[PDB]
Amino acid sequence: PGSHMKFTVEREHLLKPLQQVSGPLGGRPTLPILGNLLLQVADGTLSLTGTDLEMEMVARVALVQPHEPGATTVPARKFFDICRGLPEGAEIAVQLEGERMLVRSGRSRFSLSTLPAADFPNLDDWQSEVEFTLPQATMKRLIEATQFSMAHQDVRYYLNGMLFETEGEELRTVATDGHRLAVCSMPIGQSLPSHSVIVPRKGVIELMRMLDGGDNPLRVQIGSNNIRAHVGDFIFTSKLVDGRFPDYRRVLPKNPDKHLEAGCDLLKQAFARAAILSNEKFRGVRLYVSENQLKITANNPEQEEAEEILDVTYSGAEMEIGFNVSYVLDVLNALKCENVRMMLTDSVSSVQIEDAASQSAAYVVMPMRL
Amino acid sequence: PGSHMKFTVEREHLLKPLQQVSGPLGGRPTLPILGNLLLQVADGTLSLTGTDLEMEMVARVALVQPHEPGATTVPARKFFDICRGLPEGAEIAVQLEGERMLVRSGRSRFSLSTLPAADFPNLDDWQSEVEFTLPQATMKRLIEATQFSMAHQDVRYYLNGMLFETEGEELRTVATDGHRLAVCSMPIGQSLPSHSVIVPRKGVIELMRMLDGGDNPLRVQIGSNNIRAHVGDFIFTSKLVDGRFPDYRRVLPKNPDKHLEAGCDLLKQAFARAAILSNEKFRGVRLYVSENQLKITANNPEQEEAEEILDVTYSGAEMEIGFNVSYVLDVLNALKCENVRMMLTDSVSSVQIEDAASQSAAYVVMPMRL
Amino acid sequence: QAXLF
Amino acid sequence: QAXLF
Repeated sequence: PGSHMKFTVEREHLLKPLQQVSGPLGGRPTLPILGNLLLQVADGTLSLTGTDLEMEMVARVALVQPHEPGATTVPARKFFDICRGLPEGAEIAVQLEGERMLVRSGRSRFSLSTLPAADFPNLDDWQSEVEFTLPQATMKRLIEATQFSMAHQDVRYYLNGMLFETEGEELRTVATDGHRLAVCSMPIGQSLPSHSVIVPRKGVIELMRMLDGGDNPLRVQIGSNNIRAHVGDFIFTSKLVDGRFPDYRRVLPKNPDKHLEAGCDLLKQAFARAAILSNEKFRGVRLYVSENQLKITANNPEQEEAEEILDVTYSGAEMEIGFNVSYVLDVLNALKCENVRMMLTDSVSSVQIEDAASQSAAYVVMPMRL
Repeated sequence: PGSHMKFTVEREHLLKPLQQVSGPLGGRPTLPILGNLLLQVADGTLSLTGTDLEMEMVARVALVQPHEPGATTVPARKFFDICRGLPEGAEIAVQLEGERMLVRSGRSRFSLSTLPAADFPNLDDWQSEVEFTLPQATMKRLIEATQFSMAHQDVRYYLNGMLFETEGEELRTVATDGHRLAVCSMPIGQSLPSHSVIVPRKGVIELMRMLDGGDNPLRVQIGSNNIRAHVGDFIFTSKLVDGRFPDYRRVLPKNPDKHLEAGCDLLKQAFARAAILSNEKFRGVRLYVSENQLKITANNPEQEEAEEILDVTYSGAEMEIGFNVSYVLDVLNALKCENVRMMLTDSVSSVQIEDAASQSAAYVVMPMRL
Repeated sequence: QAXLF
Repeated sequence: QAXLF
């Protein structure tokens, strides 16, 4: 409630908020106002919001100095670049003048176009069904452990995102694209109701962006169709994805009978070298498992060939199996541990990969018929 | 002279040579062999060459271990990636086998396709007319001071490159695109014949890439149609560009009567902020000079406006002049000094910009009619 | 490439 | 934009 919005703020109080709330913006222009940030002044607070219609990011900035309430929207990139370009310590005075938003500091003056705050989209009202609070580092671990396995544009649209699931005292993430799957769970120190929602892939990426890893805790609220995350002075809200996500419990290989264990770095570097001579599009490599040995081979349409032999721990029947080497490298890069375990069955069945020393995360990769 | 090329070399002796000689490669495939490096073994030396037909880069690597002479060509990126992906300290054994080139280290084996060394292009034979040797840091200064002013694809093809000129005891570079010009000269401690050649823009960039700034000196040979630079174990050769390059002596403003001096960083930051609200394509900003003051204004098609006022040193008639702000920022970024001098005449004439404390470099920017 | 489901 | 030559 106010027609003459005005505030004055220190530059260093604005810069990180402006960067954060601009996260959802970018890409194809559609509705003009989506390239703008909503500014609202009231009762000691400046709020800044950016949206792409599917998600929204809000920052709150405490206002010390005399301010007058109101709201407008201004071009996000230009406003950020102006503030960032002012000198360290600058005081930034902002005020609406007619249909222009003025930004003043020193003898620098910028008159920006605006679009009406009344036109700025809102996410529909909704009610929270579960709420819990956890360290940022825990949420970062959960997402980093799994996010590479989300689909991008699968027709199975429930795959273009990440399952967040509460069970007992644990929060779990699951991501799969039909060809590989990642699951990770972490205790969060409170008894939770059971709930399973799919966060869109772009919202996963934005939630990750808001975690600086510091000690401001993450508060999560989940509704039937939305998720909200509060960290520090920021509030992120996203729509959820419809559909029945796959049950990871039924995707984990049943009773794999062949157990190989190898050094993570040695395995990763061998796959990385072999990948060089794999087909650029299909990426297939062949694994041959024999007593205490793994052989990896790759070839390409030019008939070039890579071969790597590694000493490993394996007792069991010999077998051969093909994989997309990118999927294997993605898992090994996410494990970052000393020894890996691969659990195999046969050449046409998935394999489970995990840290030999931890069960918090598990990975499943479906083979290729080479 | 040898049909069975073979060598064994330490990985860390190969990596920087392979990176360097791959410089000219990339972009549109034409003749297949241009994506390959030429390897030649003879008499204690492995030579590696990459070319794009206009330039070539050669590295020499001393061979300690038994080797057998010969030559082949292999895919540059794949070979580099294989060597880089092997472990630190690895010994790399390479040998031609029929039409394949084998790379072995540990229990890693890579069979690469080849193309015949006989098919690898050569630059035509030529004779050097002038030669001189100078510190790498001097050449780096000369190029960095001017390279941003080269044209890219001007129909005046002599502009798509950099003039290198010897005069007295100095080496000079000049670059211009018809809209702005940069010139820099440095003493090099020897009496030189007078010579003026145009190095193609891509060759300028490659020569810069080969300068690590260390203390291996740069030896330059100039012929009528080629230039060659020797640094350490590398030899770069480029064709020259035909045409009469402009004479910078006639481009420097004659007797500019208005002399402004300002802080370099303050001026740069003011132009950088004003640029935000300049036309995205045409980039025009207006400068108004008055007693001890500079005002910079920018507007755009949306009628947004930036204005910056700066205290400066200026006594003289008031005037207004328009510039492409990118051209001004490029100069200020290259000067990196405390105080700048602008030398003006009128609104339709070029301005000269230099460090207030050094005359080794000078910049000329032609205005815009706003 | 095979699928998990 | 004007030209130098």
